[PDB]
Amino acid sequence: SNMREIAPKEFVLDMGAGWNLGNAMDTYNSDETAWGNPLTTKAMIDEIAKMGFKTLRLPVTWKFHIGEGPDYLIEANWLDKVEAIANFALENEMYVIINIHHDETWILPTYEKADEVKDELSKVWTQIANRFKTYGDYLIFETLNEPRHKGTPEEWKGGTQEGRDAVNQYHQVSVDAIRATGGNNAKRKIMVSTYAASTASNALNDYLVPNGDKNVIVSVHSYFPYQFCLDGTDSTWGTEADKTALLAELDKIRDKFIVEDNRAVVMGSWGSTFSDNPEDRLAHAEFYARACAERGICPIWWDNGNVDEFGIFNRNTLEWNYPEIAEAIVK
Amino acid sequence: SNMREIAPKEFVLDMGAGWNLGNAMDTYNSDETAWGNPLTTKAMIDEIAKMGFKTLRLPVTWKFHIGEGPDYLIEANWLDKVEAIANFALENEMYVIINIHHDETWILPTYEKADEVKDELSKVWTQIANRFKTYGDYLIFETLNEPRHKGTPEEWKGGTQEGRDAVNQYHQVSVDAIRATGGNNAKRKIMVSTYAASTASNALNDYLVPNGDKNVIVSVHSYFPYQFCLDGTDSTWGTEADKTALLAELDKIRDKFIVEDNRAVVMGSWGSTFSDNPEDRLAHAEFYARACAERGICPIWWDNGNVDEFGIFNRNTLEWNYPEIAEAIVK
Amino acid sequence: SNMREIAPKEFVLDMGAGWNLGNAMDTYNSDETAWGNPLTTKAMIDEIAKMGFKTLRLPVTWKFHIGEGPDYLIEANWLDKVEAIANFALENEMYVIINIHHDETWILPTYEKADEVKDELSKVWTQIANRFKTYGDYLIFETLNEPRHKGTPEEWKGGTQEGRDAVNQYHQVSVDAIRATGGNNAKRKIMVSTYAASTASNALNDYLVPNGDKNVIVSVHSYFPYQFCLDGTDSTWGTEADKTALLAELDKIRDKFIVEDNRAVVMGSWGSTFSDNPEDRLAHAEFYARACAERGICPIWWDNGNVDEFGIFNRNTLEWNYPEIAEAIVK
Ligand SMILES: OC[C@H]1O[C@@H](O[C@H]2[C@H](O)[C@@H](O)[C@H](O[C@H]3[C@H](O)[C@@H](O)[C@@H](O)O[C@@H]3CO)O[C@@H]2CO)[C@H](O)[C@@H](O)[C@@H]1O
Ligand SMILES: OC[C@H]1O[C@@H](O[C@H]2[C@H](O)[C@@H](O)[C@H](O[C@H]3[C@H](O)[C@@H](O)[C@@H](O)O[C@@H]3CO)O[C@@H]2CO)[C@H](O)[C@@H](O)[C@@H]1O
Ligand SMILES: OC[C@H]1O[C@@H](O[C@H]2[C@H](O)[C@@H](O)[C@H](O[C@H]3[C@H](O)[C@@H](O)[C@@H](O)O[C@@H]3CO)O[C@@H]2CO)[C@H](O)[C@@H](O)[C@@H]1O
Ligand SMILES: [Mg+2]
Ligand SMILES: [Mg+2]
Ligand SMILES: [Mg+2]
Repeated sequence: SNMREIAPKEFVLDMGAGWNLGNAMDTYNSDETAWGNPLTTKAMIDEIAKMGFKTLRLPVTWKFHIGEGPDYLIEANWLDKVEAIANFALENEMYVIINIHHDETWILPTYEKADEVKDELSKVWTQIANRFKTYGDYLIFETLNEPRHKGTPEEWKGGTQEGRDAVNQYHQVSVDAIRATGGNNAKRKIMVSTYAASTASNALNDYLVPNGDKNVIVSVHSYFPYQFCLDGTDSTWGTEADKTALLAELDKIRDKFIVEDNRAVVMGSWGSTFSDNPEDRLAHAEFYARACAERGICPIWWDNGNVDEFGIFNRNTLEWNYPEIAEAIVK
Repeated sequence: SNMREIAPKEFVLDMGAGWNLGNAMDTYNSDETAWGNPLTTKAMIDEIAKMGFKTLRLPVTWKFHIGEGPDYLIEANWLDKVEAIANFALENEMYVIINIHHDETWILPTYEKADEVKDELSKVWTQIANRFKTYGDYLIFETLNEPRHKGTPEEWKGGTQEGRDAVNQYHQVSVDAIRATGGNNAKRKIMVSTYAASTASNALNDYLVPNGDKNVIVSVHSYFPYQFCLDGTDSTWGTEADKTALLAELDKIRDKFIVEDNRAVVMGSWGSTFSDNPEDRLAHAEFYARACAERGICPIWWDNGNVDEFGIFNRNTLEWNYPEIAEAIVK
Repeated sequence: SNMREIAPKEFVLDMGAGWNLGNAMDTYNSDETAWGNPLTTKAMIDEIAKMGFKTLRLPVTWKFHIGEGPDYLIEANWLDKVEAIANFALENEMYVIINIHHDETWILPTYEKADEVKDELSKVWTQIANRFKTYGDYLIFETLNEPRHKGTPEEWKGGTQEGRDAVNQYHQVSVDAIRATGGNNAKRKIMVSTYAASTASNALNDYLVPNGDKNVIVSVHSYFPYQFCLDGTDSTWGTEADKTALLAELDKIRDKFIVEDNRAVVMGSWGSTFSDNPEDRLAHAEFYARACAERGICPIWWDNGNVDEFGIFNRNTLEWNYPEIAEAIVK
């Protein structure tokens, strides 16, 4: 229940390294087990903590448990599930990040939809914030995961000018709704993303922190380089050129947010999918996490529980599939 | 004239141990003999090489030999003197470091002065770099000795936030000016310092390598512990606590620059002033150099030519005043 | 249970020649018979003493009998087994060395693990030391067998710089824990190893005796030459080149520890695996032991109880499998 006097820069260093409980509560289905992961237990989270991860990101997709508007009431039972998992992490002395994840179907960033979306978001973030209001500063809110216009040609290229405008407004309404509930929520750290959590120059240039709020942290995701990390079109990593380009991606993030804007940055998702390339994945993970540490950025590995993809921890056995990667990330 | 394909960490190991030609071309007077040292000769430098030092640091104060703006022309004769001394060392197969030394009167790190300073520095480093363009990779440039705001309370405590920002900008302009002259200067190793070459946490945290340039080496100076080394308030050295603390100062340097940032480090100045304690000075020198060698740091002893202070070599007779200290440094 | 005034040099001469009770209490299994040796009896030890061995090395692996943190309690019954075997030897007028053996899984020499490891080691050595506090100076503690980072490329090549640093710290904590229990443990001889008990130049150079404690003896193991002794890739021994090189390995040990450092040295493990080469094994054993005796080094043969490997004594029948080797060692 305690709130410290701690600037975002120092707070993000104290966050250490993080791990995502991916494809669990973020699962796009009313049943959170539908994407192949079991109901999350304390024993799973205990292992994450023991490995040395200081932050748990707890992504949550709310769509299937929001009732009809005008109220848009969140099922109390669904909040109970989120709350229990959060406590598994807080008990382990970990930071916990709770977000709005695969909810883009009702978070459409167009001027036409803005008032409707703002209204629903406002009511939803009000209810999430109210439920977690008494918690201390180890609990962090992240307003929107990768807010964007699904299906459009600019979805993954920093959006349109209109897209970026509406996303800043959606963050505005979400931050205000959280702050307005008062208590610890007046001062709680809040992670605010760029459009789609993109690092493209256009997304960076139109980024706005709501109210210049001094307790807002920047959220970007950078699966760099995407050919290796996401597409599987490249399975090799480690040449000078690989290293130089990654450093240049992280320098662009530092120069803009940290140096020029005096903000802290959480890389709330990154990692590489498995492509029969364990040596390269390890080298990439070690290098990426070290480069983030050098720049004061908190790196949070994306784990979807599937060993053939992003899974480095076996949730069923509680053994690490790729403990080397884990050990490299938390160094 | 040759430039090898050689990473900084390996280059710094090859630098071995170094010795400073202090109070010579760095002398704050139009006459470089005014601080008690003679005009430097090849025979002096031969002895430095014969003793086993592999690196000569050739500090240079340029103030008395720079013309008025807007050109800020460096006297050609002064460049000739620097060049001759450099060749004394290169002929002995030693590395040689050329810098900008006691020039803080026109290198004021304030926002107010930044544009005037950047302009002059750019023009001055352009001229130094052009004169030495054809030299091979045994010749190293160090952009700024101990850049700082003289007189301020934070001068020797890592500066102000403003101080540190202006110093990073000054390094930026200097590195760019060197690189822009092309030739061997495209790939030559450059030593870039923290504010005042300080190892204080603040100076370490705000340090930026211009452009992430991969041929930049970190420069810090650590006269550790200062009470023994500089102030003469303590003349004893060798307890467990003395050793442990020195190891901890060097570990802080390694952990930040070498491990976390993947940079090489030249300790371009360190040593102890004479305080009627030859046994302690020797033990300190042996221990400090060994600890640097074990961490891959190049140690360069500060010698001001005065046997009652930092002088371990007699420049007049070409005999060593304290050969044991020299022999302990070179391993 | 008396403590003599006896310097390490004289103590090591009095230790004579030794034999290891290998693959017994050091066995990496909850059951100490799992590696093919029976429960050790006084009648076995009587034969070791009768043959002329003056020292018994009693290696002990503790892992399977240490309870959970934070106490890390050693099973009293396991200590009783160690104690009984020790007394078998003490009753025979022998020295006995008790160690920590195949316990590298919780003694990981990295900076990351150092605090966790130091804490456990401190508590474990405190309990071993307390159990044996009243014993006289015929009982010797050896802090760590072959401490190292298992699996790494430098495991058997003297470690990394980090490896060696962490091992010196582990020895520091272990020696301090023993000394702090007081009584006879203030003055008991303690054998302190290099990294992996290696004689590689890097392991030798970074070796530190905790506190310069004057009752610490050096522990190194040198299965020289390893091609003959360990790998079985060479089965011949006895040329002048074989002899000259072995003499040079032992001179390197003498020159560093005995002459330059004024320390005593126990070669706590050496020997040769059987390679269908009895005549050569004998010649090697005779020569190696004589060369150790001439240098004041105590040689202790490694015996794993398996006649096809290092076993020269039959523990089941109490007959010697290779009495010639034993006689050559103790001569
Ligand atoms: O296999 C089960 C299920 O997977 C669904 O795809 C998931 C991926 O498994 C998951 O890795 C990915 O995670 C992304 C995360 O949600 C984003 O925030 C961002 O960080 O990028 C991550 C990596 O792409 O999410 C997708 C869903 O978008 C399939 O869609 C589904 O068919 C399948 O059953
Ligand atoms: O006695 C000659 C002259 O000395 C000046 O002091 C010199 C010191 O002799 C010299 O040791 C010192 O060196 C410093 C070096 O320049 C710095 O880069 C850093 O490494 O610290 C060194 C040790 O302090 O420099 C000073 C000059 O600042 C006197 O100022 C002068 O009055 C006197 O005539
Ligand atoms: O007996 C079968 C059992 O043996 C295990 O290997 C043992 C060797 O038998 C033993 O000789 C060897 O001894 C080493 C000693 O422990 C070290 O301190 C050092 O002095 O080197 C000695 C020579 O190697 O230890 C090994 C274990 O590390 C097998 O591992 C096991 O699979 C098998 O069942
Ligand atoms: Mg590739
Ligand atoms: Mg002192
Ligand atoms: Mg042979």
